[PDB]
Amino acid sequence: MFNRTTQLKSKHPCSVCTRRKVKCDRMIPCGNCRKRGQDSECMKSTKLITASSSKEYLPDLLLFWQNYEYWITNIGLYKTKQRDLTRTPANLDTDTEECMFWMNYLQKDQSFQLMNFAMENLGALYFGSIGDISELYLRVEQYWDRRADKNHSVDGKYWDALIWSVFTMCIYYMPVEKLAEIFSVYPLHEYLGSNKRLNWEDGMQLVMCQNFARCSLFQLKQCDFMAHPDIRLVQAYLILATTTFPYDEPLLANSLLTQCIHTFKNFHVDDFRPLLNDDPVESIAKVTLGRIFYRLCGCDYLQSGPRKPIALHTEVSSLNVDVYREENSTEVLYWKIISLDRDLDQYLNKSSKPPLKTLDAIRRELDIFQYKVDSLEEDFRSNNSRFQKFIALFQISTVSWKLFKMYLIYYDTADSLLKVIHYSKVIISLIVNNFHAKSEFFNRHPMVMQTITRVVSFISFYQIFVESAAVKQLLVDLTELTANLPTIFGSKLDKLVYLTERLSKLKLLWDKVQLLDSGDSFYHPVFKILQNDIKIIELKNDEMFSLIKGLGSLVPLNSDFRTIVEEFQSEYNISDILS
Amino acid sequence: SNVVLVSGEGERFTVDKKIAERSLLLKNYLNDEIVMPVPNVRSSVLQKVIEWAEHHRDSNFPDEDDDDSRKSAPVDSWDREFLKVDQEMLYEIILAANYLNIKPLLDAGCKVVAEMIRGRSPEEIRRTFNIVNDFTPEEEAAIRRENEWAE
Amino acid sequence: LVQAYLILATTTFPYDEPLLANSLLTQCIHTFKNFHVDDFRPLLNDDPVESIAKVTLGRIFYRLCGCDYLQSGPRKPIALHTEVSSLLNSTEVLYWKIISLDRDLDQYLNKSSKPPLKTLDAIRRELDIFQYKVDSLEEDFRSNNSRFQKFIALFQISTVSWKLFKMYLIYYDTADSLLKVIHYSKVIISLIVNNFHAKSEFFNRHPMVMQTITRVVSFISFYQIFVESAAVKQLLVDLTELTANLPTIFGSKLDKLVYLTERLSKLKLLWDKVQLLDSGDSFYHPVFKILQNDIKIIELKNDEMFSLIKGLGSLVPLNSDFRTIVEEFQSEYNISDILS
Amino acid sequence: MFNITASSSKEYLPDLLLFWQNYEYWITNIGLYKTKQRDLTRTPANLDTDTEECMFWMNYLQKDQSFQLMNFAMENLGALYFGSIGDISELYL
Amino acid sequence: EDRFQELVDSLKPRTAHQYKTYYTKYIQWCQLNQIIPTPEDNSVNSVPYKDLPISAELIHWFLLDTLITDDKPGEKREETEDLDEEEENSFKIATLKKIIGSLNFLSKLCKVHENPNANIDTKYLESVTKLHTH
Amino acid sequence: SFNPVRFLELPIDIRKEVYFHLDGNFCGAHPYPIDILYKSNDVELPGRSKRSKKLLRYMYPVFATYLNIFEYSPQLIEKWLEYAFWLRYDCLVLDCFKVNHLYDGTLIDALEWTYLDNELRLAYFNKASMLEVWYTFKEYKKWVIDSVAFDELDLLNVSNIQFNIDNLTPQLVDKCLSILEQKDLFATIGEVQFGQDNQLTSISVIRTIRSMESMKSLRKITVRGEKLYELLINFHGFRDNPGKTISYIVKRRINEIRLSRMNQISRTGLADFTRWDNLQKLVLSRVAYIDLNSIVFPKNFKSLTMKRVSKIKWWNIEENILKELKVDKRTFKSLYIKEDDSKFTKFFNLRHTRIKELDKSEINQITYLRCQAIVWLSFRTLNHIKLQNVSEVFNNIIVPRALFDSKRVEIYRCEKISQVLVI
Ligand SMILES: [Zn+2]
Ligand SMILES: [Zn+2]
Repeated sequence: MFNRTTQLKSKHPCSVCTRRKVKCDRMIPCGNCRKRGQDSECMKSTKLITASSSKEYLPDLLLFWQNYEYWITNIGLYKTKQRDLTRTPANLDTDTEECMFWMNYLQKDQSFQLMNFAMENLGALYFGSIGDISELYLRVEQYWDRRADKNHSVDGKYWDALIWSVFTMCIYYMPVEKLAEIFSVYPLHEYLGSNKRLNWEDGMQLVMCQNFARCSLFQLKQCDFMAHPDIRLVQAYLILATTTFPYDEPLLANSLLTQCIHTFKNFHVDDFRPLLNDDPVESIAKVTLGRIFYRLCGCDYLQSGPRKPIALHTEVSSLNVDVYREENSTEVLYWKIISLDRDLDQYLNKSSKPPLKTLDAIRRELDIFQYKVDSLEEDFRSNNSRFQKFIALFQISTVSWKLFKMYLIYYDTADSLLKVIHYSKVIISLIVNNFHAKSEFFNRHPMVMQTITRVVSFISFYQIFVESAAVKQLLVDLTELTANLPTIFGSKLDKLVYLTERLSKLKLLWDKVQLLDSGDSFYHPVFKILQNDIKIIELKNDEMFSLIKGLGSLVPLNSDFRTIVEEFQSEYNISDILS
Repeated sequence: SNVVLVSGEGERFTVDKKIAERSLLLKNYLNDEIVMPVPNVRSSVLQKVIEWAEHHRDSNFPDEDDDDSRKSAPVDSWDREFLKVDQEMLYEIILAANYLNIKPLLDAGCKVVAEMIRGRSPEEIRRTFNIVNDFTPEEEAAIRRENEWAE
Repeated sequence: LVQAYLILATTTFPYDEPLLANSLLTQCIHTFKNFHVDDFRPLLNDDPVESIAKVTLGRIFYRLCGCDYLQSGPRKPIALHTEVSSLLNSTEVLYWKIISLDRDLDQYLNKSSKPPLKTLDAIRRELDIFQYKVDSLEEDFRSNNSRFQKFIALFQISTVSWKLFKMYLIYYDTADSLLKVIHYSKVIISLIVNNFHAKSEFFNRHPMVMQTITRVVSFISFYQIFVESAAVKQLLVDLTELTANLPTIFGSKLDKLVYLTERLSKLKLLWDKVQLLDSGDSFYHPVFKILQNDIKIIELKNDEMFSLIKGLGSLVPLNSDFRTIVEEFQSEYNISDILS
Repeated sequence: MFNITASSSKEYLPDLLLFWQNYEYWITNIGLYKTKQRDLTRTPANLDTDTEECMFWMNYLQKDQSFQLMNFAMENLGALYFGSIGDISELYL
Repeated sequence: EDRFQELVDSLKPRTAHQYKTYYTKYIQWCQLNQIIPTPEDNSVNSVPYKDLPISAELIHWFLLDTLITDDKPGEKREETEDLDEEEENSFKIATLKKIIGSLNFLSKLCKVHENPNANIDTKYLESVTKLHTH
Repeated sequence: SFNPVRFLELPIDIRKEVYFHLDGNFCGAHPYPIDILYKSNDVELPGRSKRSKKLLRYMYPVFATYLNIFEYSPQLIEKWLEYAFWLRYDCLVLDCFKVNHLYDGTLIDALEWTYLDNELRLAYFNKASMLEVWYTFKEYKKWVIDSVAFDELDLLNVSNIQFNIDNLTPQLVDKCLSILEQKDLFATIGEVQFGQDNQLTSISVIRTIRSMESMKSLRKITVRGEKLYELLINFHGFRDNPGKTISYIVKRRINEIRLSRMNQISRTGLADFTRWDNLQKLVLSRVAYIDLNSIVFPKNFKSLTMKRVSKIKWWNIEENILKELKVDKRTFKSLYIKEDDSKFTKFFNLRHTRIKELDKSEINQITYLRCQAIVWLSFRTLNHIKLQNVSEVFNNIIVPRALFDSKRVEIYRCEKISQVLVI
């Protein structure tokens, strides 16, 4: 997080470093000649002494932000689950008496009102996975007819698990006012045993959503789905991935996603264009499978990390790939806007700069998908068209923010900080616009949690080192927005507020300790704390310790700034975002 | 039917909506009068950009992906008489078209600088030799010794 | 999970529940690659617990790639053995060398591109090298572990030798290749029949002796249909008696192998009693059409499109004396009786 | 398998052994061992069966029998578990 | 103006400027021999395409007086070696073919500008090319 | 005057877009582009100096080969020779090469090996085939390549230089390939061109092919003739010839093939690309007539761009669609065609063509996927199309919906082309 890296680099290496035959930190004057106090003996080519009145640590600190974003706000906040296996309980006598309450708790008319809510509002989510939901009302009828039976077939229990995943998606995206009209809270409190004054907005809707997701997984376990691979497993997981299920159970969602890759690739259908020698039922089956494929590639990229090694997305949207530009733009528009995001977020952990031709190509596809989302139908008698508009517009605003962030970090082009501020205000103005009635639940999609995490973390990081006014007002606005996010995110929202508070206290630490110049590099406790957060969470993401604990009774045996670093890490620990 | 382009100095410029959709950044901003900040562009430069969009309301420009239709496109007579301005204010018009994502103004305003880089005298290419350094003084002496025989 | 599955994969669990075993193997690939350990050589800077742990993952990774190859098919799409480069304690790496050589051989089954003679000769030189390495393994008649170890190594190298000279016989019809096939089939017999005489009959329960005897008795039946020979006939009688004498712990798969050998024996009678015809370029015979349809039916059974249509919901699937002989044989000896 | 009147030539044999290279795969590799034809509408599904089955088969095996099994594995099956678990003396604990 | 696009695109730019060099030699020869009148004195000398005299005998007489009347009384004596003189008249026949092609292109360029005095009669120049080739 | 420093202080996107529209023209001593010299009545002719007599005696025999082309109007040359001292050292020019190489050779096109002034130095030619900038490879690596490759090792490699025979004499081809052999510069070049200004090949072509196996960085091969296209890159039926062919090991290496200026590529019955089994793009630059039914199109090819053509047939998809839904052509033109231009059709204008589309009420969502499978049976996994300047398509143009969206087909110069239907 520290080198010299000043403005107005020199073209050739300086005369002193060629006199000495060493490497040249090719600045003006140098990091290697400023280290020895040879400032005036290196400037004398032209103009001279130029004014380096900027803050020189900032380029190689933004190149550090490209790694800090990946290891904190992507992996350590959402995709890290610290588990000790000696303390975690393990029995199937728990879920057979827990999930039985949640399956007997949902009544019939309550479930049909959930399905009506999905049919009227959530059409942008299931139609990629399951298709039209009027086919699924018959499956809810068959579930309530087969409810009192004793011998259930596997084919029936797959539809049961699919509609319980749909019910989970309904409970997650339902507003509290519509939820209170359907469900009573008091038998649920009599079962769970908690405080009576704990209504749905206070955090019980998330509990009921997580337990309905656990009931969908319990009915998948009653299918014995590993012995019977079927596309309804993939559909149920694509419904469950529309919630905060992949962030509540980030290691269970990776194994289910690996089973969905194994289930999908079992069909051995790589081309989804219907051929001429096909059954007309087989053609519609391959069209539905092609929609499920790109929905699965989206949900497959959104869980990428070290705890998910088996990937599915093997196609590139710019410039050995298999499966792209053969498919019609109806729901690959959700993938083509994420495959355009994968091209940007692959350079986070990667230690190389993206070429500017790639960034210009991505900017051109941004303009094309802007016109393509402006070229959509506006069904004013349908509420799911506005939610599809919000999804496909919030994704292109997110990829626009990330594109101009990487322009700001890697190359520092024309007004790219102002473009970061502009698209951050566009993200705010898309989320604040949903604070009106009839669309308050649009802000519950997990992409707004991911995007607000990235944006408020970068603005809180940039406010530490660059004192500005537009950035400060933007940070006030995102702090208000993070305070006004929906409470169904819960623990991840509290951890995001904690991370923003930690970066603000780190800003207060930055304006206290004087920066230690060292010629070619700088030194500050803020830099060391930021270096150490990545090392801590990379240590938490190292499965060698769980490996040593698994292989038997093997036990793993392993200045002035140090006091400030240790007191800040003991006061504001980075391990408080893992739980 | 009207939007407001707030400049960096704080002036409000009420522009017609169809005319101001020449800017790709504003036409995408309208998916949310409707005001929007343009933080780096002065009032005079933004006024020039708005007058340029007022003339080219009905004009037809290349498809922003063309090989020769974009490079070999000549400037308009209004575009050449329009950009007989100060040099730094010309670059600030280019910066305004780069921020507002107006590709034809970033085309016609940027072929003028290309016509000024070429078409200049070899005497003041000889004069502006190492105004930015780009060469060691040993190499500068070797270059000036290499073509000393002419003059 | 990976260790318990590698213990279960030494039984007929991957053949009793083949779609469950492929899902467990996919979870084992997910669990193993979660550790992100590529190289298994001990580094000098590591904790000496961690180096022994990486050696443990090396010897687990080689066994996992062995089972990963042994469950390769259409119902197992996610692979691990493809990430190990081919060759073209120290007795655990020998098993993976022989299994990787078998992987180099049997990749030419499904593809149509015939192997070069350079490839088969390089596999032959490596086969002689690992044959010397297996013959150099010491063994104690008291220590039954070492006897079963040498039986596994020698049976695997005899299986790879038999498959190599079978590919010599098939792809090139090299002289003195049928004698090598008969010789290594007799070597496989003399390895299996030896276990009945030495009170070590549980050596013949390993899942490699069901696969190898399946391939051998199927090829000798297929070759006795078309190319008559006395040594091949005596070898087929020995294979039939040995298949009758395989242990009952294989269960239904042994009965299905006896059924397949009986079907290929009854198909020899149909090749005898029906004269081969020709149209000037191709040779029409009912035996050929029955052998076409035996692949067509099982490729239809391994087609997950109809299960996809049943899974999507309201989409429902709707569907001379030559042909008479073919349909009567397929109504009498159906190929769908090797299924369960 | 092959590539009107009658004949007795041997053109079918090089085109038929190449057909054996496909038949060996699609019968003896896949269709005999790796193909399990299933019907999901006919297959039962509950956790009211495999719980009591596992309870019986774990309560059936006793303590003295299990160490005799482990001694059999230590004495006779050393070529199998060593790639998976290494030493089985560690597993007595 | 309809034929201008496939007249520019029919040549490489290098070939187009080589041909323009060769017919500029031709038009300079026509002005220094008073075939076409000069427009003025000490100004931009320029001839229209509409009245540029092009014929078989004019092209061949240009070819004579410039290319194959290689007298050069100050530098005639550099044709003693057979290798150098072979290279020199191979250069002569290559420039002969290229100047005939350039003046064919000029005669094709004058027809779109409505020049009635531009007819090549190309079998004559092909006979000249075959003569020097022989 | 113009200020160099103020231009190099403003950021690199604006400098890119300046050096984008500055095509390759760094000098003010440029020839007139060849459209004004022909769309003019007058013919500009030459007709004394004191300093240029020193320049045309000493500087000019160094640049005799590449600049004897401009002997018409020698005012263009005596103006050129003051640029010839100082333009290659200019900060604007070197900044143009810096921002070109920083964008992987996109801005100014195709630096070129040559052999002038006894050095084997690089050269840059503009669109009028005039040199403007000549650098030796030590000087080109020193102050433009190393000046932007500060420490990142993915930008020290310079693999985008064309070789371009027909620029220069076959003796100079031999000498250039020999000096290029004695250095380690075959990985330096990026593509090769071909000339030839009855299967006979020239001497400079054989010299180029016999050292083409040693490239190991060669892509983007291109030819310019027709009687040479039919020999060295077309399949032409022959499949086993050791000598004079283009050495199949280097057929696998190339990315794309440009076909510069011809009459037909299928002069025989089939313009077959059965070999070159690893190419992605194929650009038809000024070929007069091509038939898409006469190109055999390898297993993995993606882009077929084609500019400045005079006649196109098409992939005759209309002949195969009308057999599928089983109607007449006159009933198809007036019954099934919808001509929808909702919002994304109107994005890229195409004000002269009329973009059309099949119905939804007359096709019941089966035999729409079959009507689309006809189109994908004809294209065979290509994506990029890019029709520039064209005229007179014989069959009507048929594009799929999956490829018409996201601007993956792109008709640019629309005057005589019309009525593209999208199915
Ligand atoms: Zn230095
Ligand atoms: Zn220095």
